[PDB]
Amino acid sequence: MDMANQLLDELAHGNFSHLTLNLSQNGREIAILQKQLTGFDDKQLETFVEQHPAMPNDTRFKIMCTSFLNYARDVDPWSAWSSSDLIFEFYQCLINCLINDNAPHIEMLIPVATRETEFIINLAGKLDSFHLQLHTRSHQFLSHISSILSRLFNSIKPPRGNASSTNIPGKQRILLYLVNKLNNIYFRIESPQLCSNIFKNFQPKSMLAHFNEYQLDQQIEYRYLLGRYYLLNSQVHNAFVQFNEAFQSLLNLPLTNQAITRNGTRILNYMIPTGLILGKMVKWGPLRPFLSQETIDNWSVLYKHVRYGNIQGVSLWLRQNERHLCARQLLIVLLEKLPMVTYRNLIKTVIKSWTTEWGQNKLPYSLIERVLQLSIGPTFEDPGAQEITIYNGIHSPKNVENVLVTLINLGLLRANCFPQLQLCVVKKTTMIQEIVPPVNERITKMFPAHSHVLW
Amino acid sequence: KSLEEDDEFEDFPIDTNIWEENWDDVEVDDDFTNELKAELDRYKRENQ
Amino acid sequence: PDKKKKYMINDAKTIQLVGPLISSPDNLGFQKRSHKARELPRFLINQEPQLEKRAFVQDPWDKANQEKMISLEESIDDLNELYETLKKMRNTERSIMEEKGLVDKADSAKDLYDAIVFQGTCLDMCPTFERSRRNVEYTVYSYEKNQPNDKKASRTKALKVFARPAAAAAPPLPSDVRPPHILVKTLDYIVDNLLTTLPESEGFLWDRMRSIRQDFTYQNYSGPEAVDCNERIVRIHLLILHIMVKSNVEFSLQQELEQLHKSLITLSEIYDDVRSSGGTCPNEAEFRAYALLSKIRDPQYDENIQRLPKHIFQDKLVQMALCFRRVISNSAYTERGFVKTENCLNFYARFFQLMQSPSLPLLMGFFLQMHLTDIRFYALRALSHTLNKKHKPIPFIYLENMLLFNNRQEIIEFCNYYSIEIINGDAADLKTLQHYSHKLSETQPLKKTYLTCLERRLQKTTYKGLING
Repeated sequence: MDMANQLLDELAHGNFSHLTLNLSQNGREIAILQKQLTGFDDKQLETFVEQHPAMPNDTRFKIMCTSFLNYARDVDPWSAWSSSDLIFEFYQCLINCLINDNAPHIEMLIPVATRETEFIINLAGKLDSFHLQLHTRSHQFLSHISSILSRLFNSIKPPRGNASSTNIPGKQRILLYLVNKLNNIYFRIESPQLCSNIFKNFQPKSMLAHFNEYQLDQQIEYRYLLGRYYLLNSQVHNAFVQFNEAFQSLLNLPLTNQAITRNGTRILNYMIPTGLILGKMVKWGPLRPFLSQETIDNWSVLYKHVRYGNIQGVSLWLRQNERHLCARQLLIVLLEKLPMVTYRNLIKTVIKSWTTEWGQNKLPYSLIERVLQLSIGPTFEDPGAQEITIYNGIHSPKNVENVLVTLINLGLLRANCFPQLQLCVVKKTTMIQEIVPPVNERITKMFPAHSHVLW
Repeated sequence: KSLEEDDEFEDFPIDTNIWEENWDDVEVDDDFTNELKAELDRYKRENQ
Repeated sequence: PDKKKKYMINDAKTIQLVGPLISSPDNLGFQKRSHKARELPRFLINQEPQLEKRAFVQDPWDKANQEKMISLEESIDDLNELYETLKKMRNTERSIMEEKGLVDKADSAKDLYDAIVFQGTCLDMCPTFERSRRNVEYTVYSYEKNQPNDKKASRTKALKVFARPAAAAAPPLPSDVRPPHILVKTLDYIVDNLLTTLPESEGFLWDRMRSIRQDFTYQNYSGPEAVDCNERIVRIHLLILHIMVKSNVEFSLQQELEQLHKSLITLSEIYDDVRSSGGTCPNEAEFRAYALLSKIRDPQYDENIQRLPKHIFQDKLVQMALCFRRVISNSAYTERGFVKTENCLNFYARFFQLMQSPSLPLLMGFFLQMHLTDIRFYALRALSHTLNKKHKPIPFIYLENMLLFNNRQEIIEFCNYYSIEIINGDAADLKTLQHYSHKLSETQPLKKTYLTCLERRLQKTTYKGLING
């Protein structure tokens, strides 16, 4: 039997059972096809498609069918590189068949395209790892895929304001799927800022009235990537609400698979430090299934240092954790934004025993310098610290006023300061929260985040 | 190994209060805090 | 065009290393077939700049023709005759070099499937043709003449101008572009001869250093010479920033800082490509640090630095720059299009402590001086929010030590610029500060300034020593 003629019959009628680049699914059929297609030249393969009786009269669809015959004829299963031109050519031809919303068989093709997208992404990473041997630039393959998926994303149009039916076309059903695949790629090629256009144009293209109408797994991953994108731009609160909702939604998933535990862990790796910057600390109970005891112990040490105002302990903790923190883009933001929460707690204790207990309204700078001496410890100027570091070069006990000024400007300390009297005055009261309000409320009121529920 | 340590979510076949209400009220005597209170005592005693 | 077709790597050891698509294709009926070599897909074309030195090669006719232009420059005493005859020769030269395949035809920019590896062959610091042109156009700097009263540009002193799109509608010829070792030679000449002519030569040097970097990009060259030239040019920019501000000579900090930034971007790209190839660049850490100071509030650069190797990240210079980015951060920094972020330090006091460290590299300090006014504004803005309504004005002595103003006149002019009322001639009534942004809407920024301690350090060294490290 002429299996090429059989294949084209299937493709012409939207039966794509065998239209796949995955030989672990397609192998025996492709092998038979390769044997039978051997001997026919490119123009002959093209003609087989052009003249096939039921073939949709669509240029891009025939290009795609022909591209697959070429692939089947010339594929070398022993060499992923040698076969790659056929594989990536066909994939591009396949996605091109989705650009027109009224393309032939587009609805049957949507599942094919997602299936093949997962295949080609994996193959692209494989080949990109050999870029030096292949004389290609870093991420050239996977970046080519991002461009293809980007053109597809741009072709998805929003619903007509007065649509005649509720039908969710395939391109809309995979809108968030595509957003996440594309943004994941941009993160993997180490260009996360390319997510900007994707994030910006996601909601305008969506036909669904509520973000919660998408699959919950796609929601969670979206919030995960959006939270990371925010955190890359140091927008801590904007990131927090996404990580926090991402974990909440995940807790609402049945833990059918281990990958869900590990995905929850991925969220917590960012939700914990993000919340800490905002003055929030987790209850480990609901987190036990997703974190090892050691990771809990580790974040609990940092919790202790921040909670009680030990700047030196925070810096030591960041120093010890530097490598993996850099890998998750967490070191700088924590280095920068943990201090003032730690300072707040430092002077919180000071004001508690000094004002609330001992009834002293005035804070002499000399006192706070002594407190900072204990909290900061060593500095770039001090002996034994010949070389400047991000851990000894930022915080100094000498800059009492500066610390207090920023605490007051962030709204974490309600106080007046007298530079020529070298003291700051708090309100004479027994209620500590009147002088040092709850951190999270203050920060979140100064930096209101966008609606945690996107829409 | 790479799929389990990478920050990218893993694929899986598709089918509550987690935050301390407040940590300013829940006060636990800490080592660093003990030395801080001691420094407040020493400062209070050395200064009128 | 019909350049020779390019084919995919069919090397055997490569194929074996990359591996197969499936484990046992024969089990599924596949037979090892001798597939004919197929051409390289468009998306796998590699236009990555050259990373390694290549032997200098010059076409024999090109060499003889440039020697002829030199001989005519020496023999034709008339100024306009030289330029007219050299213009004729250039017309002949273009079509000739086109036919040789050594310059893209000016007919149309062609697909990058067929790109020419362009090699510059100008062995002077300025092409002979340009010298004769700028002679006619009276755009020869005094620095480019053997004698001051000369009208002809000197072959030994003239420096190629940055090519502007207004001119050069057609691609530059090899004779227009200096090869890497001549670009090094040219920068060597600047460092040895022209640094001391600053500040007066700022427009000259700025333009000529732009041209050096441009010639490298004409040749798509990211080799060692391009790194070295961009590195030392960055340093010259940093030196210029201080010299121009100290002297009070009117200049465009904007244009200096733009090209400084663009040069750092170039360096970051080369450092990346070199890392991808397994090489290394010894000065990378220094210029990653400078890059961290070019956009001191842009989180993108904190992102990029956190993914570099440990030895780069932990380099004292990168550590110093990171400290500065941290003390400078401010949750109240205000500017159209800047998003404020949480819990920033606004450690202005620490900033001025670090600016005074003798461990601060001087050229880094020069870069950080760009932010003196901004940091000072937000220091006073923050401090004023802590003062009660009836608090006395803050004496100048206090703010001068706190913000390290150079003298009383500077803090007076500062308060005047931001309409901070001055009481008793020696005090600042901070409550009268009504601005919440360092950038005033309807007036130009306050002039850039400097720190006395960094000027004093500069006077203790040489410009040349600073540029060479």
